[PDB]
Amino acid sequence: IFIYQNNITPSANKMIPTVSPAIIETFQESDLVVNITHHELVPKHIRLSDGEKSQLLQRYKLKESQLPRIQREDPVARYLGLKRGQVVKIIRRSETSGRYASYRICL
DNA sequence: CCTTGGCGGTTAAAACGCGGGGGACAGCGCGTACGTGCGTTTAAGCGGTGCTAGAGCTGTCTACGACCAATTGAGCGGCCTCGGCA
Repeated sequence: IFIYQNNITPSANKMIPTVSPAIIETFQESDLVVNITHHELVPKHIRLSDGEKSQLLQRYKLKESQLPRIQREDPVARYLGLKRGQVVKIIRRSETSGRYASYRICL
């Protein structure tokens, strides 16, 4: 996890995916002053394991490409270091049923 | 929502000042072997007929290989067949 101070030049931004299978995640120091997951409007995200994911897809008989999506640069996906193909489970408050579990898959 | 007018951001290296430290430029000392103007005597050099002929200069003659014109054969590229490595 690489925290920088002011900016990251676009030329230097191409040096990040060239260092695989190790993963590098960059963050601007401003963006971390507040932990956004403590906000009222952000419900608790929990990444599903590979076994739980497979069990989920069979229950709904669905292709991976049919789930709702979250972009990789989304703030909560970056916070969790989500990689392509991984699913988050989102349990959020509902005024009609009380509790409701929503699933999203990361692009 | 998309593509130009001028503007930061994008590298290999030199715009090298300038800190360090020494190879080596030009003047100066000494110092020796070689070095030309003048001197001698010479052996070849410049200019003249005398003699004798080789082949250039210029002339016309006789002549054999190329020009541009119709034939036509071999090398090469595009189809088309044959064949063993994967």
